[PDB]
Amino acid sequence: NQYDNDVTVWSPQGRIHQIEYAMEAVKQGSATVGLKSKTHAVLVALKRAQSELAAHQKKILHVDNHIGISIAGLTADARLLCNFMRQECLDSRFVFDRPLPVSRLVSLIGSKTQIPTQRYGRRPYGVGLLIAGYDDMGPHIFQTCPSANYFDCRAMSIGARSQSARTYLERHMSEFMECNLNELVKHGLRALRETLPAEQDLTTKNVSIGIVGKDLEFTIYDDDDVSPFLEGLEE
Amino acid sequence: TTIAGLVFQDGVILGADTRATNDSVVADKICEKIHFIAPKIYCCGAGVAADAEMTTRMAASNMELHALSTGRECRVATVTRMLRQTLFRYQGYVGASLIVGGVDFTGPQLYSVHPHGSYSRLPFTALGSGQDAAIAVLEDRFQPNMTLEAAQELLVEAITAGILGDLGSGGNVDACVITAAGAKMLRALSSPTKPIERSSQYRFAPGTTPVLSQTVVPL
Amino acid sequence: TGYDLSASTFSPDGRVFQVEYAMKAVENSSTAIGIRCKDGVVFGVEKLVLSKLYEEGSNKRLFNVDRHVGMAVAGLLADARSLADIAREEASNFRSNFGYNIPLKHLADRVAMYVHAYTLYSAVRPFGCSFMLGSYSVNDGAQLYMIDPSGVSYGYWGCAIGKARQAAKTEIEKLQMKEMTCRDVVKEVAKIIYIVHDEVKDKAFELELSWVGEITNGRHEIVPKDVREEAEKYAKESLK
Amino acid sequence: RGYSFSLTTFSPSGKLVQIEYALAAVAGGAPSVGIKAANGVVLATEKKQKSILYDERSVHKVEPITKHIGLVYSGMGPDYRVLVHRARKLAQQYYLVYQEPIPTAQLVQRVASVMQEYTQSGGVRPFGVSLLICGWNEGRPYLFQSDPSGAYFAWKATAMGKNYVNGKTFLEKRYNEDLELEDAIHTAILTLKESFEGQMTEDNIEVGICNEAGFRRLTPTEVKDYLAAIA
Amino acid sequence: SRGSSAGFDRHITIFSPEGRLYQVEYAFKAINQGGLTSVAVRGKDCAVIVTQKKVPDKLLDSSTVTHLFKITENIGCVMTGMTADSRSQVQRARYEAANWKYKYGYEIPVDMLCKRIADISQVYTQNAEMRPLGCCMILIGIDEEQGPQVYKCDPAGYYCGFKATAAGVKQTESTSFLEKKVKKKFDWTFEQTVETAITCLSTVLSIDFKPSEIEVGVVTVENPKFRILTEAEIDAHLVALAER
Amino acid sequence: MSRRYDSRTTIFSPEGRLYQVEYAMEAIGHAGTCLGILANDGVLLAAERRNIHKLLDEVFFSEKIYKLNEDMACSVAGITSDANVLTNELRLIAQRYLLQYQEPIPCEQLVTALCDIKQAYTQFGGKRPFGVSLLYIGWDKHYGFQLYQSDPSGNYGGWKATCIGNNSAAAVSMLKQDYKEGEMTLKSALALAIKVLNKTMDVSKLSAEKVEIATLTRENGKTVIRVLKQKEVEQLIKKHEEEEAK
Amino acid sequence: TTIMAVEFDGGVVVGSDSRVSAGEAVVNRVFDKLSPLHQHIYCALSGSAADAQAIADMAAYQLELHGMELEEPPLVLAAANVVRNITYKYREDLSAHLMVAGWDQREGGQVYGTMSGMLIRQPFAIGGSGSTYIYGYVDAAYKPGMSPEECRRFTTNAIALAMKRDGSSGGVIYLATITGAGVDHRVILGDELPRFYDE
Amino acid sequence: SIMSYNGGAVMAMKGKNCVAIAADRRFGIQAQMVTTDFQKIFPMGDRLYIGLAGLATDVQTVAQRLKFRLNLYELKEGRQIKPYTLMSMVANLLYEKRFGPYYTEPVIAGLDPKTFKPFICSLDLIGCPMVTDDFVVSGTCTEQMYGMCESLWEPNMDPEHLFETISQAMLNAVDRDAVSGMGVIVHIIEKDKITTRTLKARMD
Repeated sequence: NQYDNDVTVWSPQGRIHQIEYAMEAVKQGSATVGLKSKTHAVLVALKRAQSELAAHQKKILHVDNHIGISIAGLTADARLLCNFMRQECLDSRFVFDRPLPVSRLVSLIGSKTQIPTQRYGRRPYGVGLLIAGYDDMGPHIFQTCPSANYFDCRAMSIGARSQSARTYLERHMSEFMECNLNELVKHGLRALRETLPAEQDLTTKNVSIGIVGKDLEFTIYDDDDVSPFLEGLEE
Repeated sequence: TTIAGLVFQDGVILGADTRATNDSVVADKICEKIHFIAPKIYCCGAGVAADAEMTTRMAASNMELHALSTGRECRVATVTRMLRQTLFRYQGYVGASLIVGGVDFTGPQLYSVHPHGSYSRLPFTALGSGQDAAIAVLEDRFQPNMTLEAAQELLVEAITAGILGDLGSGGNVDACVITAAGAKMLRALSSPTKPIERSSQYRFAPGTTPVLSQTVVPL
Repeated sequence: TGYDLSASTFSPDGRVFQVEYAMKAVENSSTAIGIRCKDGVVFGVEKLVLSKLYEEGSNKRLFNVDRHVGMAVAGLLADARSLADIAREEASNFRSNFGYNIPLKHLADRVAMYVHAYTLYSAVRPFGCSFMLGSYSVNDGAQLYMIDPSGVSYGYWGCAIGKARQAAKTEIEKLQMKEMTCRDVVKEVAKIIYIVHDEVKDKAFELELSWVGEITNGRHEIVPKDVREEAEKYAKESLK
Repeated sequence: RGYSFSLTTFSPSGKLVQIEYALAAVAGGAPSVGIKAANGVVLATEKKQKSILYDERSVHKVEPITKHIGLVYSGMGPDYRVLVHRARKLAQQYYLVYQEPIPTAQLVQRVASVMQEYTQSGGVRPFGVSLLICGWNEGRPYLFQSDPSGAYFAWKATAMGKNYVNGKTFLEKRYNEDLELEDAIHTAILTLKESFEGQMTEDNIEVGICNEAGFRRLTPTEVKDYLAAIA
Repeated sequence: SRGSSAGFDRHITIFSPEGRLYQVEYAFKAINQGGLTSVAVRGKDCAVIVTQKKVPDKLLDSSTVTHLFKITENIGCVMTGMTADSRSQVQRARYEAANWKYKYGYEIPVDMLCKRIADISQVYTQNAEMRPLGCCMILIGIDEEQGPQVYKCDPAGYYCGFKATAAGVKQTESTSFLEKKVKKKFDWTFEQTVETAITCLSTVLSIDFKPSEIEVGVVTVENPKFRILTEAEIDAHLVALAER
Repeated sequence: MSRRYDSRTTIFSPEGRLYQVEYAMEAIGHAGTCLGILANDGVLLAAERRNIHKLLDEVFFSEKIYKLNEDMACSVAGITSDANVLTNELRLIAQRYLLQYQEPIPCEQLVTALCDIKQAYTQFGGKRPFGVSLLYIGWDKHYGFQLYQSDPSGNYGGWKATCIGNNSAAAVSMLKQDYKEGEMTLKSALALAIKVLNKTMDVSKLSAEKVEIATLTRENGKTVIRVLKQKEVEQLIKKHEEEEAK
Repeated sequence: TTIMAVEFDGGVVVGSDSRVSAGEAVVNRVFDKLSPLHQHIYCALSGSAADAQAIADMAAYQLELHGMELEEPPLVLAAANVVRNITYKYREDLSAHLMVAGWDQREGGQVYGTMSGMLIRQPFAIGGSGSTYIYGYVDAAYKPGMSPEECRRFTTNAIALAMKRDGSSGGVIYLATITGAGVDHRVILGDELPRFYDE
Repeated sequence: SIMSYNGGAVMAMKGKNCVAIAADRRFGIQAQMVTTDFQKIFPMGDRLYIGLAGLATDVQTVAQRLKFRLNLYELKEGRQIKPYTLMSMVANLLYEKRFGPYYTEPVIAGLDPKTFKPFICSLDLIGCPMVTDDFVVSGTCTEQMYGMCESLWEPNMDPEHLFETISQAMLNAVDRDAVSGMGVIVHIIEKDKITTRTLKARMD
C-alpha cells in the first residue's frame, strides 16, 4: 500500500504503480481509432455527450496542415501536449521550412512525457494519442501512452473498451492498403460501434473525423460533413 | 614605483620602493609594497594602489587556508596560479602587477605576474614605472649562482638606479631575503637620500585665533 | 518496512532495494545478446510482437548512438529512448569537443555515470533499462560493454541481458568465438537466439541483428536483407 | 534541490528532540578535557586506536583554526571537519574586512550561529560535535564550549566524552586560580587517567596549548616529556 | 537506549536516542556485499596492492574487469565495495585530482585526495535528501617528501593512513595476520613485500593463488608511476611461495 | 521532497491554534523568569539566571539581557540558541530605520518590525518558529517610556508591569495587587520587583548571583541603560530583608 | 614572436623564439613558448601571452581528464580541438593564437595550426608576428622526406632568419624533438645560431 | 573633476597624546553657494571622528553607511571600535564599489581606546589604506594643505598647539581655494575631553 502513492517508487516486482494508474486514465474515456492506406490516413473519434442537452467534447485537434491527433484522456491535460505539438510543427516550418516528419514529432512527445515519469512530485500525462500524418515516407499512425512509450502502428484503438475495436482491425488488415478515401473511413466507423453497446448508434453529432493524405491536408469534418460518410454504411 | 627580484644560490631576494604618489604629489613617504603571503613566500605590488593590495590580501588568505588544510610548506608555483587566475578573471581592469618569489623544497623560484595574467619564471626581473631602470642594472651585473652577501648589493643597486632615475619612485628601499630557513625581512635597508632636515620652525605662540563657537564636552 | 521506499535508504543488511527493484524490471524484459569476433561485434535481440496491429520495425530496440557505436537495450523502453538520446548527446559532445570518434570504453563510462546519478537521490528513480554497447575500430578491435541499472560496466566476449541469461550465457560458452569471422558469427547468433527462445507466455517476435566490424568499414548498420535472410534460414535448418 | 522543511521541531513537552540526542552523541565520543588557567588554555584529548597499523601522523584531533585560536572536539569525527573548514573561512572573512585576527568571542559567536542554521534550515541534521575553542586575545585567554544547540558558554575548566560528569567533579576539587599552564597540562592529563583505561603513551594522548606564543599542537616527543608526570 | 529507535532515524540520516547514525552503519555493510577482499601493504620503498580477482564466467573479459584504477600517474587506487559506487568516486576523484592541478598547479598528494573525498561523503551524511556511497577507497602512492603512502576512506567520512590495510569480506582476520608480520619488522624490499602481501591473503583464504586469480599494482621510489604487474610478473613472485 | 518526513509546522490544529507556537510557549515556560515594571521615572528588567556554577566565567555582559539600540534594550526568556538570531535581526532593523530617517527608532516601530519576522516563520516557509519571547524597554520622543512583551507568535502589547518565563503567572498576580498607576517610583519599583521574585524564586535567600536587575532611565536628553552590579543588587536585597521583620 | 613546427617520419620538431615584447620594449628576454599539453604533445604559444597562457592551461586541464578517463595517451587531433573550442568561443575577448604539434601511436607526427579558431593539419607550420618574413625560405628550402637531423637544421635555419628581420622576435631558439622514445629538449644559444647574410 | 563639484576640505594632524580634525563649512554647487551649515566631520563615538570630502552626495551617503556598520560592530563586540579597525572598514566599504566608486576621500582621526595611542589615516576613491605619523588631507585644495602642514607640523605637540597649528593650516589654505570657505570647524580630541570650536573665517 506504500508503493502506490509516488511515481518514483518502484515495487518488489519492478512495476511503477502511478504510471500504471495513469494508464487507467486512458480507459476512462471515449474510444478512438485510426488506420492508414498507401495514401490516406484517417482518424475517427467518438465525441462523448455529458448529457443530451450539453454538447460534445472535441476529441480531434489540428496540429499542422499534414498532422492531426485524436485525444483520449484528460481533456484539459491533452491541450498541454497539443500546444507543445503545435509549437514543434511551427518551429519546423519556421526553421527548416519543411513539414515536420511525423516520426520526429512523436519522438519529441516521448521526450516530453518521459520527464514527469522520471522526477518526483510530478505526475505522468494521463492522455493517450493517435497521431495521423503524411510525409515523404508515407502516412503514419502513431500511438503514445502515459508511460511515454510510443509505437508505430498500422491501426490502433485506445480508450474505453478498445480491445474489441482492435480485434476488428486485425481481420481486415490486408484490405487497409488499397482502400480509397470513402472505404477507408468506413473501416474506422465500423470499429467505434463495436465499442459501444447496441443501445447507442452513430450520429452526425457525436462522431468527428479527420483525414490526411497525399494531395489532401488534414481537415476535420464536424457534423454535416460527417453525414455523407455515415450514409451508405449498414449497422 | 619600482619593485625587483633576484635569485641567488640559496634563495631569492625581493626589493621595493617606499614612495606612493597620486597624480603628481607625494601622498605617503613610507609605504610597504612587499606583502606577506606565506612564511617563506612574499610578493611586491606595482600598479593601482589598492588593486595591488587587496589582491595580495586574497592570496595571503587563500594560502593560509591552504597551508592549514594540507599541513605542508606552500609552493611558490601555487601562489602564482591564484594571482594569475584572479587577475585574468577581471580582464585586465585590475592594474596589479606582482612579483612573487620564495623558497619551497623544490628550490629557489621567482615568478612575475602582469596585470593581464601573463607570468614568466626567470632568474631576475623588475616591474613598475621604474622597471626599465632596474632591469638594465640587473642585465649587466647578473651571473648565475651568487652568494647571499654579494646578492644584496646587486638588488640595492638595481632599485636605487630605479629610484634616482624615475619620478614615480622614491623613499627608502625595502628588501626581503628568503632561504631554506627563510622569512628574514629588512625594512628600509637602503636610504638613497639621507638629509631630510627642516630646521626653521614656524611654530608660533598660541593666542591669535579669531575663534567664536568654542565649547567643551567632558568624557 | 519503509527501508525500500526510496533510493536514499540502506537496508539493515546494506542493500539498496530501489536499485535492486529496477534490476527486476530488466529480468522481465525480453532477452537480447551480443558477441565479439575477430572481425567485429554482432548484436541480436528478441523483439516481441504484442499485436499484429504493430508495424514491422516498431519499438526498435537497436539504437545507433554514433556512426561507429551500436546499442541494444533490455528493459522498459520508455527509459531506453531517453538513454539513447542522452548517449547521442555524449557522442556529439565528444565530436564537438575532441573532434573524432568517441572510443567505446569512454562512451560506456559517461553513460554509466548518468545511470548512476539516479540511484543516489530520493527525488528520482533508478532506470529500469539494461543495455550493452558494442563497437569496432581498426586501431581498437571488437569491444562490447554492458551497462545495468546500477551503472556497472563490464567487457564481454558474449553476454545475455533480460529474461533469459544463464540459459543463453551457457550456450555461448560452448562455441569459440575468438578466431571466427563475423560472416560466420551472424549465422551463430541467430542460432543461439532460437535455441534460447521458447514459446510459452509470449507468442511471436522479430529477429533483429547488427553489423559493426571489418565488413562495414566501422559504420554500425543493421544486417542487410539478403544476409539477414541468409543467416535466419541457417538457424532454422540447424534448429533440428 | 533538496528538503526545505526543518527536521527539528518542538516536542509536546517543549524540548527540541534532535538537539537533545545530539548531546547524547558527544557523551559517547572521545574524552576531551580543557582548562583555562593563568596565561594559557590547555586542550588534552585521548586518541585511542584499535591497532598498531594506524599511522598517527596522518590524523590529528586537535586542529588550529588560526594562529591565535585552536579547536578540539568530542563527538562525531567527520562532522568536526565541516566546522573547521567553515571556522577557518569565518576567521579569514573577518581578517579580510577588519584586518585583525578574529577574537574568540566573535568567532564562537559566528561558529555557533552556523550550528544554529542547521537547527532551522531544512533537510539537514544538527552537528554531532561539541566544540572547545581556546583563544588568546588582548592578553586574556578564552575557553568556550559550543554545543549542537548553538548555545555557547564560557568555562574555566570542563570535560567531555566518556565520564564527563566524573570529569567535572575532579576539576572542581583540583582546579583553582594561580594555576600555571604547566600544572594545567598536568591536571588535564590526570583527568584522562581517571577516564582512559590502560597505559597512556604519546600516541594515546594528544595535547595542545594556546598562549601568547600562539596556538600550537604538542609533538609526541614533547608530550612524552609531560608523560613523566613531571610538569 | 542500546539500539532504541525513535521515528525516522533509521531511514534518513538523523540522530537516534543513542546518538548513532544507522544509515552510515549500513553503508559499512554495503562493503561486505561486494564479495571480495583487498590488501595494500606499505613497504620501505614500495606500496603494494594485492586484489582478489574473481572471474567466475569465461565469457567475462578479464582485461575490462579490474579493481585497480589509475587516479593520476603517480597515485594508484583499489576500490573495495559496491562496483557501481566505486566508479562513481573514481570519476569524481579524477575530477578533484585534475581540478587540484588546474588551481594549485601541482599533482595532488595522496593524503589530500583522501581528504577532499571524505569531506564529500560528509555532505551525504548530513543532508537527508540522499544516501552515502557504499564503496571504500584505498589509495596508494608516493609523495616526494614522506615517501610511500597508503590511505583508506570509509563511507562515514573518516580517513586514516595505515601501515597495512584490508577491506571487504575478510578484514579483521586478514588484519590478524598483518599484526604478526609487521610486529616482527622484517626488512621490506619490493620482492619481500609482495611475497608477504600475497601470503596474507593465502593464509586467510587457504588457496595459494594462481597467476590469473589476482592482479598486483605496485609503486616504488625507483618507479613512481603506478603500474600493474602482468601475469608473467605475478608468476615470478608465486614461485617464491614454494620456498619460505 | 519526501513528504513522509515533513512534520507540517505551519498547519492549524483542529481547534485553530498553531502547535509549534503553543509548544514554543512551554519552552519559554521553563526558561529564565524575567519581569519589568514601569514607574514614573525609569523602567527596570529583573532577569533570573538558570546557569550558575563555580566554573562559569561570566565574561560578557548581563547574560540574557541585551542592548538593541542606544535608546532600547531587551531581555530574553526562551531558548538561548534562537535568541541570538533575533537580536542580530533587531540590531539590523533599528539601524535600517536610523539609516533612512536619521532618528532613533520608536519602541512601537521596532517591536512591530520584528513580529513581522516572527510571522513569516509561523505562517509559511515550513521552518520551525522561534522559541524566544522577549521583553522590551526604551524611550521615544512621543509616548515616553515603553514596556512591550512579544511572544513566539508575534503578539505584543504595552504593559505597566509584566513578567515572563517560569512562574510568570504567579508574578503578575502579585504585580496587579501592589502596582499603583502613576504612584510608582524607581526607588519604589526596585523594592517591588524584589518582593515579587523572592516569592517566585525556586531557590530561597535570593542570592545576588541569580537575579540581576537592569534599569533604563533618561537623563540630559540621553537614554541611560545600566545593569546594576552585584554590589548594589545585594544592597537592595538586604534593605528588603530588614523590612520583612523590622 | 616566431613559432615553427616541422613534420618528419618518426616525429615532429617544434621550434620557437624566446623574446616577449610589449610594445617597443622587451618584457621577458628568455621565455619558453612551448608549453606541453601532454607528455608527447606540445603547444607553441603566440599572440597575447596573457590570453595564450590561459588557453594553454585550460587546454592542459580539459585534456588531462581526457588522458585519465581513457587511460591512454590522447591524440594530437584531440589536443588541437580543445584549443580550437576555447579560441573560437572567446575569440572576441581572447586575441591569443596557438599551434599544436606532437606525436601519437597512430598517425605519428602531426602539426595543427589553430589560428583564430580554425584548424588545419600541415606538414610544416609557422606562426607569430615574425612568421611573415620567412615565407620564402620555407617554400624553397623545404623538401619532403627529411631526416630528423635535416629537419632540426631546417627549423633552426628558418627561425634564425625570422629573428633577424623581426623586431618583436629574437633570443635563443628552443627545439623539442618528439618521437616514440621520448622528447628531446634542446636549446640553440646565440653562438650556435646559423649565420646568414650579415649586411 | 567630479569631486570638484561641491569642493570641500578635510584635514587631520596628529599631536602627541591628542589629534585634531578640521573641515570647512561651505556647501555649494560649482560657482554658487547655498548654505554655510554643512557638516563634513561626523562623530564615530568617544574620541574618534571621521571627515569626508569630495562630492557632497557621497559625504552624507558614505557617512550614513558607517554609522550603520559601526553601531552593528559596537553592539556585537563588547568594546568600542579601534581607530585602526575603522580604517579597514571604510577601505572595505569603498572597495566594494570599485567599479562604481563613491566620490570621496575619507579622513580618519581618533585615539586608540587602549590608553593614549593616537591614530590617523586617509583613503582614496578605491580605499587604499594609508597610515601616516604626521597628517592627512583630502579635498580639492589638497595641494594647498600639503605645503601648510609640511612646515607647521612637529613630532610632538600638546593640545593647545594642535589647534593653533590646524587653524592657520585651514584658514590660509582655504583662502586660496575658490570653492571652499565660509568658516571652518575644528575638533580637538584629547584623552580627558573634546574641544570643538568654529572659527571665524572670511566670508567669500
